[PDB]
Amino acid sequence: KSIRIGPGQAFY
Amino acid sequence: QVQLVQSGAEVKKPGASVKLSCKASGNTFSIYGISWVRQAPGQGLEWMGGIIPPAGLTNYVQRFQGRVTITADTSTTTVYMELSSLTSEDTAVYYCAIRIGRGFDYWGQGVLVTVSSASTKGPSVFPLAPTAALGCLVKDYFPEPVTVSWNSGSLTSGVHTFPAVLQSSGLYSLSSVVTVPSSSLGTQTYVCNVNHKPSNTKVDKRVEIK
Amino acid sequence: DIVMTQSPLSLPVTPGETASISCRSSQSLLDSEDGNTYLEWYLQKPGQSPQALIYEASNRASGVPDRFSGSGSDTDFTLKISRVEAEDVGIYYCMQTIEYPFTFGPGTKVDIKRAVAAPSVFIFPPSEDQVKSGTVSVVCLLNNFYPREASVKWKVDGVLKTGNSQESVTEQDSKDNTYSLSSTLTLSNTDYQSHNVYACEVTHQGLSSPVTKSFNRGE
Repeated sequence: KSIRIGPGQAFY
Repeated sequence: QVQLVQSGAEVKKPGASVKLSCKASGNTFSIYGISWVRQAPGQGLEWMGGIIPPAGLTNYVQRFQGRVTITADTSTTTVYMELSSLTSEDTAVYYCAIRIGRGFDYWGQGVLVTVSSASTKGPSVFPLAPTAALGCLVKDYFPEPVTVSWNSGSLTSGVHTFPAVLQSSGLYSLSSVVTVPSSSLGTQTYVCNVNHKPSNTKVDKRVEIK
Repeated sequence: DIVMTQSPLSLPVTPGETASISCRSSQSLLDSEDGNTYLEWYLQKPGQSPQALIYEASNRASGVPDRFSGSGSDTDFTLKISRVEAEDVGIYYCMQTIEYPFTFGPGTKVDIKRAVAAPSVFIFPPSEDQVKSGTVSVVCLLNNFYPREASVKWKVDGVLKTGNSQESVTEQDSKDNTYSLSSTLTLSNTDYQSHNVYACEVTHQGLSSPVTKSFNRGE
């Protein structure tokens, strides 16, 4: 499950 | 899961800088971001900026004209916010909050930063003399906060202590009031106990019918 | 840059009924690539830090009971609270995270709706000890009233005095769901001694006509 911290800042 | 613990209250003169900290503990996340959010007395929430330490990324708000710098110490798992060129308008409670894939899931307890040219000053305490009402006026102190109790804390029913107001003089003022059975006046004594820790003040004042 | 608005400003709810508050964004909060809508809701109880309620428009944060729900389009959002209880009193904020800078709505205040209750009004003259200081305060207390809206006018020898008073109001008290309010008039002592009758006039929905409490200086 990928992790979205902010706008344009999503991580595997 | 996570607990965020913030540094203690700060009092600064205009033009000075202040550095706040936010230490994270509890569970560990490989990816997270920490933001700072401020709230001026009686006002709404304002996002100030954030950092994503694992990625080396930061985001700031233009309005603050580069006066905010956010840094992280990986070793101590602590995040800092430094705010420069302070003015009276930066007086506020500052929160840190963490994002780990949802929203701001966890928040710090807040830290009051007071920016003023005023000097530390203990309050004057005046009786407000008279169901009957009576109270104490706690006036001309700096900075926040004061504490007020009645009859050494044994009188709590019917007590209201108002939030302080900032006077145009730069000093704070508040009243604490209590309502009591009219027949009990003169059969009972009423004393307000005022503490102002920043000025090492402790004052008791008896409140009587004149 | 994205402007967030909320409605209403204040929302009284009777115990066990449903609160519905709205939020509007000036732009779509839909991320059409990952398919989520980045709208969050937060509660700040009186004197506490904000706490998470909703994320991605309709998902509940951990520990949030199912009587809180989020819904909406991509621009117009609704937070629904069923079975409202005293612990739900506070300010609710929406916040967008589709774009930097993150922006908050102005907050909607929820309180517990009870029957209208008129204030008990009290006026206090300055103490002899304050008179010696050269500056005096006259305090008007409005005690235990509902709803929060109330107005205070100061009169000196019957004439309206504006410009030198400040007010302060309590949060809603959980014991009787009421508010209290103080109004403080600050004067030089030389001014204070130059007049005689000091009065505060109180207007509130619970009062059929404005109530005035007064004293005569020295009496």
